[PDB]
This record gives sequence, structure tokens and C-alpha cells, in this order.
Amino acid sequence: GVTQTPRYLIKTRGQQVTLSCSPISGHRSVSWYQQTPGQGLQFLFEYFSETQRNKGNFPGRFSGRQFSNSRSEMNVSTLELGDSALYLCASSLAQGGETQYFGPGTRLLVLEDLKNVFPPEVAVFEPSEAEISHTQKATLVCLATGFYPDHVELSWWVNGKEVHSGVCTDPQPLKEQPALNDSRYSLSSRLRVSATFWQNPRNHFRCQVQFYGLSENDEWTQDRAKPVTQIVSAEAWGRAD
Amino acid sequence: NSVTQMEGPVTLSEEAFLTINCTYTATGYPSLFWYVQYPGEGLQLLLKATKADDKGSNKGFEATYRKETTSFHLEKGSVQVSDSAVYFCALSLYSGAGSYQLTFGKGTKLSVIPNIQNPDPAVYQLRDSKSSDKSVCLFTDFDSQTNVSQSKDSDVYITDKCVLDMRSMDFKSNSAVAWSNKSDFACANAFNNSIIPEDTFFPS
Amino acid sequence: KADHVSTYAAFVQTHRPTGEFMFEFDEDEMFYVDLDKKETVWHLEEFGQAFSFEAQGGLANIAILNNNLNTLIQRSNHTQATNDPPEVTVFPKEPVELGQPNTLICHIDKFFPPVLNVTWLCNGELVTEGVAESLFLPRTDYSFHKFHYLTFVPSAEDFYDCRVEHWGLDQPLLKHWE
Amino acid sequence: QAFWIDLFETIGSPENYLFQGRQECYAFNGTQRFLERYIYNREEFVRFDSDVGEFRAVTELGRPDEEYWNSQKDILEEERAVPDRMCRHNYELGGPMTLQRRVQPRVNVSPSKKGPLQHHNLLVCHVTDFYPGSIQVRWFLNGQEETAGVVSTNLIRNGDWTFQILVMLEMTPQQGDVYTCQVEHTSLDSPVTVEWKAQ
Ligand SMILES: *[C@@H]1O[C@H](CO)[C@@H](O)[C@H](O)[C@H]1NC(C)=O
Ligand SMILES: *[C@@H]1O[C@H](CO)[C@@H](O)[C@H](O)[C@H]1NC(C)=O
Ligand SMILES: *[C@@H]1O[C@H](CO)[C@@H](O)[C@H](O)[C@H]1NC(C)=O
Ligand SMILES: [Be+2]
Ligand code: NA
Repeated sequence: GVTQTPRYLIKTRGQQVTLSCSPISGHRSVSWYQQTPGQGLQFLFEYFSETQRNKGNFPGRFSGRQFSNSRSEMNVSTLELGDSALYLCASSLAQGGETQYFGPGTRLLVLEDLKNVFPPEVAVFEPSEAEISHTQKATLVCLATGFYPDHVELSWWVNGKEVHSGVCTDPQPLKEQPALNDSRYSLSSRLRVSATFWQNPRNHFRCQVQFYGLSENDEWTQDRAKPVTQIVSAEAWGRAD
Repeated sequence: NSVTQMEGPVTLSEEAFLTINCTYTATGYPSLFWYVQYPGEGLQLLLKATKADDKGSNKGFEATYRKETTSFHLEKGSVQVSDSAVYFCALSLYSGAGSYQLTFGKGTKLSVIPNIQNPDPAVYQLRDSKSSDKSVCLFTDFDSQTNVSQSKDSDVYITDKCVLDMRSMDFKSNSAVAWSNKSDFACANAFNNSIIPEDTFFPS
Repeated sequence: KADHVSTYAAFVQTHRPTGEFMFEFDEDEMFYVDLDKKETVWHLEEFGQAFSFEAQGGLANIAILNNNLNTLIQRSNHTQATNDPPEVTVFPKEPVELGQPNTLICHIDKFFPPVLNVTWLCNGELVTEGVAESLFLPRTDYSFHKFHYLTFVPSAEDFYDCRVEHWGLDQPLLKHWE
Repeated sequence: QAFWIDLFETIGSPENYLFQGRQECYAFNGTQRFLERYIYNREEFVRFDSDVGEFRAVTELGRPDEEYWNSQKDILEEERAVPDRMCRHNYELGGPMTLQRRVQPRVNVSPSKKGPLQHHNLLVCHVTDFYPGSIQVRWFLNGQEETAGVVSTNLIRNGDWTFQILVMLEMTPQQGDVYTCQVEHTSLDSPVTVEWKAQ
């Protein structure tokens, strides 16, 4: 129901952001929260019929608006590194606004420079013949490496259709350089399938990794390719052997 | 006007009894709530209770609005792996002009660990479909009591345990992935800092 | 069945007063929101001192009621109600003692819509001073009533009239008093 | 010590159309019962009675509203919370100010017409300026209660937080007859008696 755009955002300290919220039809109460590991859920403000009913304890640079159709927009000007959080939006049908329906959120990352933004390199690792022999089960591993920030979405595709069964991706990414605040990340995922499924070349296995980087609107002074939002993928074909 | 709830990340086995403590301190009339945040999404209402003695019930979870102890303790008889999420306790207090404001507690992460039926611990080597040169080590089918340890070695990378459900086979299997830019690195060496089982199958 | 009845009564209409938001305790109005001034008006000072009411609550309820009015003008295919004429009574607050200050009450009751013109007349002449009035007070039958007040000093060589005007009246109605 | 509100639910001779609302809280034996009324002109078309626990279309003009609101557990649970929320809250604000407001009645006995003490006359007991409205006004002729010939105006609200009542007896006064009007009210610790002597 509750929609929020953009899903992921990378900004430089000092810039400004506008985050939109489309509440459920016909919820007129719209609440905004900032979610941080440090401070948890922090109330920003709530709107009902264009007016800001309540406000939390955030500086004037954190402003919001609500339109006639109940859609809301929040703005954060003069961005700081500490503004990096999940900007949750919640709508309520009940006009008192207690029973809230939360949006997926806008993941905002505020950086000093965009010089350390890297897309992932993705590789598919074909199952072990040993595993197939010993278990009659075939696990495919996918590695997404050297990406910054962790604004990534990994998925498995078998014959051009998304697969959820026999899958599991790391709940959290891995720091390639643990002792580093700007450390690039790594992420693994597994796809387990039957040996009868793997031992068929008709089956095409794709590991899709959606990266969320820089837009067409972002400045790119570095020599390397612009680390734009892109899909980096790797593939493997079912092996008869 | 605050919500005080159970600290740190609760980790329970599948089918276990869960208690997520929540106490409130508020201005005479609050309504009480339990919000659930599943990995990757926003909050979702689980349970609520308007007045004292009201019981919130959903997904096999229950919390009673207890005025005597000023609490909304979340309980579940037998937790499912699907319950792994972050639980938030909340208050609803009047905030003028017929409006109410939610006051959340600092979230409680819960990791529900599946009970592994026929463990076959093993550490396999998987070769890259692109280059034969590149390979990963996969420690799979191990028991849930087995705790995968991080890399003591600098240029070595080991992932935490991850459970995959093969639904059509009603099969769940824990797995960890180790990799390194060589040359001292081998799959036998891979999970050395980790206290792997005695039964572990290492083929050659 | 009740020991007390605490009620919020509100209306919204095309003609003046365009809206009214009020609260009554046991049929007597305790407070209301001046919709123009955006502030709570208490009936007795002892109420304003003991309690508070954020006027935004009133304005918010009136805005909803204006939305609701619009939807119902449509739904009813622009149904305008019959103009129910008022029943007017004039009576003093205190027993009449010639020379002793008193208050003449004019009770304009059982009318609909709450669109009314009321003037006090002393010896056929309009009285502009020592005059007060109620809001358009609600009735359980969704009709209205109103109280008009006049502080006067009773004298045998003086008469009073409460000249009321309503749409349900063919001509202004004068209710005479001693 | 703040008054709490419930936001009315959203729906959807000179030309005039009116919409009225009513949010009534009935306090009794520690309980609260809430009645939310939606009235187009003088027609209450849809209502919420806390005792019913759901919206009901008083007339068929409220059928879409009854249908819609009852399909919304969020609106139903919000309206159901009203008796124990705003009704209870607002009731509990009022200490000895509204719930225990007491204004003593002023009592005046005067005959309707002046003249000889033998004929038919009305003796008026004008009880004025009291609060609450519950009052007992008795008539006595030489210490014995007169029940017959008692013409009462019944409770008159002045709209200024005071009441009045005119209780009059049909009397045929003989010289030396003692007429006594006795008023009993919560603001009075003992009955207030005002006498009229025949003359
Ligand atoms: C409004 O008029 C239409 C005919 O044009 C009719 O179908 C409808 O029932 C009317 N509604 C009311 C409430 O009069
Ligand atoms: C009230 O008075 C004004 C001025 O005389 C007039 O225009 C209006 O129509 C009146 N209506 C009634 C009946 O109250
Ligand atoms: C008041 O409520 C109690 C239950 O709480 C009941 O026993 C009693 O009879 C009630 N009294 C009246 C006057 O209804
Ligand atoms: Be309501
Ligand atoms: Na409501």
C-alpha cells in the first residue's frame, strides 16, 4: 500500500533532498519517522488535510508538506552525515492517526564525497560434483564484491523467472576492509536446487544484483566509469557432467 | 511519556517460548501496540490493546494491557523461523485536535534459529562459471548449534550462517561462504577459527 | 439513562453563521470556538480558568463538517429543508420590582435553519446597549433555540418587544412585554 | 485540565443547506456511552452508538456511510475507544466546577392580583437563579400541604447557567391565613421557606 520514492539515495553533505510518500487510498493522516541504529524511530511530523498536526524535535531544515490528494513530501536541507537513515512514512485511515501503515522507506546516505562510490562485481559459482554425488542437491553461490555503499538488491533468476525457494542471501553485507568507515562491501547468496535440475543444460541460472549509485544528474570528475545505478549480473548454465 | 522494552538481540530456537518485555510510563489513557518490522520492510501492526485488561492477539502472539505492572509483554508459545524480525512496542497518547501520537520503544531484534533434522556437515569447493582460477568454499548442511566464526586472517572473507528453505522438499539447510584471493587458502583451512563439527565431510 | 450528558454540537451551513462548533454540559453551553478569531470562548470565567480547549479541534471538526455538507448537498440532489418558524417567549430573569435592575430574556425556540435577526425594542425604539445573546443552541430534534438578553430597569411607563426575523415567518414577529 | 475531541468521520427563500453533528457522552455509574450523530438539515441519517458498537444508517440516506464505516476496522476501533477515551477524560476534568456547581435559589412569594382578601387569586412562588435544575417547590396553607390548584410553569432555563420556576397556587385567602412556599435544592442545607400573610 504505502509507497515511498526514491527507494535509495546517495547525497553529499550540504545538498538537499525531497522524499515523496503516496499514502494508501484514502488515508489522510501521514506521519514521517527517521530510523537510525543509534536513535531508533524518531518522529518527524504528521499531516492531515494539508496541515501539520504535530512535529517532533528536529531542526527547521527538516520540513514537510501534504497535498490535497494526501500525498506528502519531506525535505532535509543543509544535509549532514548524521542525517543518514531510513526515512519511514506511515499513513493512517483512522483520522486520529494511531493505526499506521508503513512505507518501505527511503534509505538516505550522506557522504563527504562521491569519490568512494563503486558498483559491485558479480560472480556465479557452479555447484561441487562432490555435493551433487553426496547429497543429490546442487548449491549455487553468488558473490557481489567491491561495492559502496550497501544500496544493493540481490536476486536469482532461473529461466527468466525470479526464484525464492532454495535461496538465502546474507542478512547483512561484509566489510572487505573491516577497519575502514568507507570500506567496500561483499555479499553472498546461495541457490539450492536438485541435482536433476542442475544436470540439465536447458536451465539458465542468473544472479542479478541491482546497485543503487549515482544518477545522470551527478557530477563525475574521476577517470573510472560513473558508478551509476545499474544491474551487475553473473550467470551459469546447467551442466550435463 | 516513554516506552521501555527488552534490550539487545534475542536469539531463540524454532518452536521456543518467546517473551519480549515492554513497560510503559504515560499520562493515564494510553492505547498499547506491538509493531513488527520484518527484514527489509517498514513497520507493520502485529497486535493492539485499547484499555487495561484488553488482549491483543495475532499470528499466535499475545500481549495483555496490564495496568498493575504498566506493561504490554509480548508472548509467543512456539516461535516460527518466519517470526525473525524486529519488534516495537508502542504507546498512543492524545496529541491535540482529535489526533494521537505514537511513542515507540527502542526495537527488539529476534533471530529464530531453525531446528536441523538430518545434518550432513560438509565443506565443498565451487568453481566460478567464468574463470576456473576463481573459487569459493561452502560450509553447508551443518547443525544450528554450530556457530560460524569470522576470519582471523586479513585477506580472507567468511560470511555468517544463512538458512535456505527448499519448500518443495520441506528441507532447510544452514550455509556459510568463505573465499580469499589465495595462495595459502584451501577449503580445509577455510573454517579453522570456526569450531566445525567432528562429522564434517571434506572431499579431495 | 445518564447522571450527566456532555455533548459537542456543531453545524455548518450556506448562510450566516456559516458554522458553529460548541460544547455543552447538561443542555447548557460551556464553550465554543470563535471560527473567525480562531479562539475558544468560555461561558463563565470560572470555566476558562479551570479548563482549556485547543481551538484547532473546533476548526478541524468544522472543516470535516463542511466536507460532509458538500457530499450531502450532492447525495440529497440539493435538498433544502422546510423553514420551521420560531416560537418566541419573553420573560424576566428576576421577579419585577420597579426601580430594581433586571434582565429581560427573549427565548427564540423551535426554529430551523439557524438564520435569524433579533432586535430588542424599548417603546418601539431599537436598543443597542445592555444587550447580549446565546449561540444558535442545539435541540435534540435538530431544530434550534437562542436566548437574547436585555438589562433594563423596570418602570410602569415602559414596554418591551423582541422583534425576531426568520425565513419561516411571513413577516417579523414581535413578542411584547410589560 | 484539557478538553479532548473526536474528529467526525469524513463522508465522501434563500438557497441554504445545513450539516449538523452531535458527539454525546452519557455518564452513569462510572460508565460512559457515546452517540455520534450525522445530521443533514434536520435528518439524522447515520449514527454511532457505543452500546451497538457500530455505525447504523438512521435513514436510508446513511446506508453508504453505514456500509463503508463498518467495513473499516480502523474507524470502528477508533469510535469504540471514544467512551473510555474522550468521554471519560472530559468527564474526569470537571471537579466541583460543573459536576458539583451549586447556585442557591432566590425565593419570592407575591400574589398575581392586588385587592380584597376574600375573592379568587393566584399566589406566585417565583424561585429564581438556581443550579442544578432539580428543585422541589411545595405549597403550604397553615402548615398543611396544598397539592390541588398548584399551577406550575415547569423548569425554565435562563441560558446563563441558571434556572427559574414559577409555582403558583389557586388561593381563596381568609384574613389571617398563612401561605408558605417551601423550596428544597442540593445547594441548600435546609428548606428555604417564604411566607405570605393574608392581610
Ligand atoms: C437523484 O436523482 C436521480 C435521478 O436524476 C435519482 O436516481 C436519485 O435516486 C436521486 N437521489 C435522491 C436521494 O433524491
Ligand atoms: C436579516 O436581516 C438582513 C438585513 O435586513 C436581511 O437581508 C436578511 O434577509 C434577514 N433575514 C432574516 C429573515 O433573518
Ligand atoms: C452499578 O454498577 C455495578 C457493577 O459495577 C452494579 O452492581 C450496580 O448494580 C450498578 N448500579 C446501578 C445504580 O445501576
Ligand atoms: Be467520531
Ligand atoms: Na472517530
